[PDB]
Amino acid sequence: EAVKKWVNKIIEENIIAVFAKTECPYCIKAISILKGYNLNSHMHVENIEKNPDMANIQAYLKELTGKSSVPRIFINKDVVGGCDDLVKENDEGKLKERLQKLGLVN
Ligand SMILES: [Cs+]
Ligand SMILES: [Cs+]
Ligand SMILES: [Cs+]
Ligand SMILES: [Cs+]
Ligand SMILES: [Cs+]
Ligand SMILES: [Cs+]
Ligand SMILES: [Cs+]
Repeated sequence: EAVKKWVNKIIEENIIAVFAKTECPYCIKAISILKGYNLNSHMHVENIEKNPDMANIQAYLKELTGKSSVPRIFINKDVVGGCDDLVKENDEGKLKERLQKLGLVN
């Protein structure tokens, strides 16, 4: 219960929520893509490796998204997925549409 409530708070209190780990190139790439949209004011990055309950967190993220791997990316509580998913959305215009509907980009 405690771990799920903690993850839920991160997802629900930040429009852009990224679960990451230490020295994680696709985490770094995904976060940098998001910051390139000037999203930092509404972003939260949680390093779940530096956490005693990493496995519980990962299992819950898999229950929510289908994968336990990081990065795990949510936008307004909707599942984006990993960095490859973000790259697909970015390249195909979906990421910008998402952010426009939230008022985060013009
Ligand atoms: Cs920037
Ligand atoms: Cs951009
Ligand atoms: Cs931030
Ligand atoms: Cs532990
Ligand atoms: Cs939503
Ligand atoms: Cs783009
Ligand atoms: Cs706005």
